[PDB]
Amino acid sequence: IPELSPLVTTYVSLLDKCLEEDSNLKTCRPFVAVMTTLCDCKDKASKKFSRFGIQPCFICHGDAQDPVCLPCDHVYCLRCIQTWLIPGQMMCPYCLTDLPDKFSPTVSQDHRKAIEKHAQFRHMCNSFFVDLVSTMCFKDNTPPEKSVIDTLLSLLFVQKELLHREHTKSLSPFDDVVDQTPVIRSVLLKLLLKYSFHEVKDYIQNYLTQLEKKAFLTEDKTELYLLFISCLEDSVHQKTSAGCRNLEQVLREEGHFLRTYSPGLQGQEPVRIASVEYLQEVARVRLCLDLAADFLSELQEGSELAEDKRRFLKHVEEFCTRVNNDWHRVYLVRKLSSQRGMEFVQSFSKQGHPCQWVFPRKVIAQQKDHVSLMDRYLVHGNEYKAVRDATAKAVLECKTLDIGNALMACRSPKPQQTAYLLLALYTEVAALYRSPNGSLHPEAKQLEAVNKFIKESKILSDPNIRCFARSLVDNTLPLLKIRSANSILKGTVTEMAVHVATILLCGHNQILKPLRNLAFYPVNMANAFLPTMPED
Amino acid sequence: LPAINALISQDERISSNPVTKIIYGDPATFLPHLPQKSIIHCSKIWSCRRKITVEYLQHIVEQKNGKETVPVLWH
Ligand SMILES: [Zn+2]
Ligand SMILES: [Zn+2]
Repeated sequence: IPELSPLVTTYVSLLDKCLEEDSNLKTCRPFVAVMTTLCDCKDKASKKFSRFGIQPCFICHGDAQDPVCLPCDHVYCLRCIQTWLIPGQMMCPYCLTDLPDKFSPTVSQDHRKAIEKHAQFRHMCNSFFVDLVSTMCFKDNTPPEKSVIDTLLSLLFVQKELLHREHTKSLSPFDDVVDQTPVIRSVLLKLLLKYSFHEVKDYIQNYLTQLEKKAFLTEDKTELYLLFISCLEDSVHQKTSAGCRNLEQVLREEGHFLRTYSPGLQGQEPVRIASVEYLQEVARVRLCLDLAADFLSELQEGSELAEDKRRFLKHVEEFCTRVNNDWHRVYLVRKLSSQRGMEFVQSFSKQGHPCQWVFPRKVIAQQKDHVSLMDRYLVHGNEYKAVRDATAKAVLECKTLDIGNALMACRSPKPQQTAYLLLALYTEVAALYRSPNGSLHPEAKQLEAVNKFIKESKILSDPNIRCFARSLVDNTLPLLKIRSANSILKGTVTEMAVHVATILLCGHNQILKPLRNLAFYPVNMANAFLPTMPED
Repeated sequence: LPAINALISQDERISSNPVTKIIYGDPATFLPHLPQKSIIHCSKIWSCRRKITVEYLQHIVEQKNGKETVPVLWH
């Protein structure tokens, strides 16, 4: 927009002449000066743009779309003016002026262009304002003054004016902007938290009280608390990672903290009190539990923990058996599962491993040793489940018609139907074989049932499907014998293999033809252009 | 992913295991030795979150059309 260069060069000179005497942006005076400079620069820019400062709609407090020009030179939303001027209030709410005829005169050449220019200018101003407050106020490790922190925190509010009240702005030093939803950002919180936690407790506590008193009186404060905990834990993570420190000193620091953790669970508990000290404490214990989860994963993968990390794990176990807040144990087990998987905690849910202390008391008392694996094939949904349940029922009994009846009572024709049938067969045989109690169940006069079903049902009597079925039913298929050693990814790799084999067999698509050639005709792929390889 | 996670969590041969409840999407209120309901002790708060890694940044930059918006970070 080549229509603001002279004014902004004048403002460049103005900010230069007011910057020599205070070349320290960390205090309040230059922040206030530059805020006023940006504000009156926006005002003068709008004045030069669109005939002395076009204002937002008075009702929604935001920019007006499809502008309608009142005789008193007022810009209101077309929706707001159409839903507000229809009853017996034919008068401009701002200056109290009666509109003669109707909201008919609209301008399609002037107001919209000025509005878009104002939006662009305000976007750049706000963006580099938050850029400066992130940079100029945070050049070094020295915390800024209290006054500038107070000003930047109070800038967010749109407090009571003549008429919703008490919104929250995205660091905009201007007033012609609103969000008609109280939303709390974390950029100011994060910027405050980059400093040491000891020197910013008052500011974050004041902001918390302000948002609890005017933004989140009675609402879902759980999201707010988890957001603040995440921000605090990210801040301490950055402080630990960026700083020049080893692992043994932080290990002993965390061990001492856990040993010196006074419970204090009754202080900020009941309904409303959430001290920033308690948020720091919960973030710290969550980080400690994440470290313990990593140590347990390493112990499962490898040898002992060099007698030092074992001390940290012992302190964690003493903490868990000392405090009754099992929510921390739930967080620890969730982190362990997210790091490795469910089979990790299933192996840890055995009957005497020296890690049962990481599990609650009721989770081990009534857990049997028949804890199996789940079928990860539920991606289909509502139809693979039915056919697999019918297949399991046919496995339990000798009748084999239930699976066919369920198959013929569904949509998703022959390709995906055969995929479902073969996958259910594989899942049933794998579940029977892996479980030692029911080993070789189809061979107990039940393989004749499935064989008669294959001979009777022509929905899968394809020679390739027939050979796959006969290989899979008697466990002669060369995928089960992967002879892995980790005993964790053996089943996963085998099930990837069997699922891709079933997909290729049942995928009768042109793109799947080369994949079929690779997975079933290797002799023809002798000296062939194998994909996903580097080229010069 | 949430839909398949919820459906798999409801499978009626692993849900019998109490371990998968405190793991695969069931609030831990069913554990008797628990503190009372608290605004800070919500089930969502005590859940697990991700660890931001540059490969996740790669996913964000490729999935949000970083070819022309922010290509320098992409490279
Ligand atoms: Zn007016
Ligand atoms: Zn409006």
